[PDB]
Amino acid sequence: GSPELRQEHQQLAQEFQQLLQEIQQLGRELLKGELQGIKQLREASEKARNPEKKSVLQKILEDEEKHIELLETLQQTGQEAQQLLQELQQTGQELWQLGGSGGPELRQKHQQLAQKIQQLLQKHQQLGAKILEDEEKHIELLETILGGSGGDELRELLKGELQGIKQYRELQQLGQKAQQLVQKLQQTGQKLWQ
Repeated sequence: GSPELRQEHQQLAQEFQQLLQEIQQLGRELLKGELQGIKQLREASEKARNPEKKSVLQKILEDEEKHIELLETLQQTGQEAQQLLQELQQTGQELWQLGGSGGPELRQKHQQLAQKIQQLLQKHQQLGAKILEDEEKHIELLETILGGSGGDELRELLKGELQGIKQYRELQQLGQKAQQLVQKLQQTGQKLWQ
């Protein structure tokens, strides 16, 4: 348990804390965008005359209703990761300051917390990945019905879906980074608290 290994590990914990905060902020921005989208989608649907267009907007609406539930779950998984990370950093602060009473139980608790965050980040990544595949399909479907009666509202929809997909792709990239960081947090923690 070198001092350099302690510094690397605890720094990784702080990098991971900051990354999870940036992921959680992005998640809140995506939910705001989903809620705005579904307003503009429910309107344009009721404003659609062509059944070829009403059909497409209705399929998208059903997916957006599911996306709100999936995003609630995604954000909650992120919040749970943030709570366990607070508890992990606490456990490590105790391990560094204690001796004797404050040994195996706490060392195990540290590695248990790291493993649970690793599981939560996999759930969080999978939820985001499923929503993204849907948004790709929505851009393709909106592109097919572009131009006509409601072309103004359809334009404003496609534009929100294009800004939204960039944010979902960013969330998945940041999640890839977070998974790599928590793998390294776990492995350095094992080396320290073995």
